[PDB]
Amino acid sequence: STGSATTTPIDSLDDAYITPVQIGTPAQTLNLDFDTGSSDLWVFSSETTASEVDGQTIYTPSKSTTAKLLSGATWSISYGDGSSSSGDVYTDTVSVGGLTVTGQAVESAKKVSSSFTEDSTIDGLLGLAFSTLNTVSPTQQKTFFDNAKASLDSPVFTADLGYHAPGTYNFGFIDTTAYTGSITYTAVSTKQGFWEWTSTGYAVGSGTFKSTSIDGIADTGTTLLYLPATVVSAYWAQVSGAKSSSSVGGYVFPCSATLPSFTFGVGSARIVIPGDYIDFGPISTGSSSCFGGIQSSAGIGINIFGDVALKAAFVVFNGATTPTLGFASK
Repeated sequence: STGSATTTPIDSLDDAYITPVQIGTPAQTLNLDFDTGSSDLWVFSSETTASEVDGQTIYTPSKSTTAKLLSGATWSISYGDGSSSSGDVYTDTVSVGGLTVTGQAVESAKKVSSSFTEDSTIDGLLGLAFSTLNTVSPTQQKTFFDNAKASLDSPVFTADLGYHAPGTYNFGFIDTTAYTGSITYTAVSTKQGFWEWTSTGYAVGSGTFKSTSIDGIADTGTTLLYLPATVVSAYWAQVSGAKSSSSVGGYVFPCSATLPSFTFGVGSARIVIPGDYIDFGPISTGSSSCFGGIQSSAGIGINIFGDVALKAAFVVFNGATTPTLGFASK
């Protein structure tokens, strides 16, 4: 089997991408944030505290003839940005782009943190990291991909995120018309539960490529590119007037600037992020200070190849017995 679904930016900045997901019988379609940095499929629901729902579409398990409460199971998650959610668990039928999994754990939120309530466009998350990170207790549950992978034509999914435009998540096949050149594959460590890999270095604009190992994670659920402070300083030094602002929370730059590109290495291959992809717009409405799309990871503990980087590539998440990642230009 295969599946193919369009993923759409939630706003004009590509802050996140939403993909429609069918849950239950009859289907209830919710728009979920596919997140290769986490491993829970959780949704706003009829059980979510009413004051914490503000415009999201909810899953109502009592209206699904295939829903079954997973007795005794609870979940609770905290994300790298400080947000969180928790609740109970059903199993139900879940379909993405024509690919159907029966008995998928659907984690129904009883509580969500304010950042989720305040984003009416995201009805939940669909985790695509390794199932070892799934938070369901006392019996950990499998991700949608893990449940589907034996049925897929090939045990892969691909992320083809758009810049200011829709893109595609495919399951079970590699669309050879969706990228240019060849896909360069690179090793993955699953020791932390992430799609963790080592970039071979970087360049700023038309500058020389610096060969240096940068360990980080491919994370569709993180908006920006978080890299070591040395690399980030080298980038922003090429933008007149850019500076790190402690009060704003990162590098800002004059909105009048033209940003240079940023290149990252995948083996001997090179992925070029155009400068425009690094512009996240005014820090507040009407400001002439703009927020940068490349930021320091120093306060995180891990480098994160988020959407800024991934949207410049066609990305293969190869879930073979020994997983690997593939990157192509497009």
